[PDB]
Amino acid sequence: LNMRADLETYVFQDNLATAMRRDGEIYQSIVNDIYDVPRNVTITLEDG
Amino acid sequence: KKPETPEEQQWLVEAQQAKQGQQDPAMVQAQGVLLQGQAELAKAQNQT
Repeated sequence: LNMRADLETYVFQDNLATAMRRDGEIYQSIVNDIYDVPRNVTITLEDG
Repeated sequence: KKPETPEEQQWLVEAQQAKQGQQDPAMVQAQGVLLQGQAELAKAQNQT
């Protein structure tokens, strides 16, 4: 429980120093088209 | 299962309808070994 408390402050400490490190994996970058922003998310449209 | 889109989307939905399209002729084709016995009824009418 205290280990999980250390891991609770892990995200609120490490991410500042190292930079970034938002979780998950989502298409935002080059190699074909970019971003994911417009409207609703959708099945294989908007950036294709 | 249906798509939960964990890191992949385009390949899921594409091959989903394609796999379902393979199932329909395949089950009927599986009867092909027993179609030999059904062909005896066809040959029975052919010889006459």
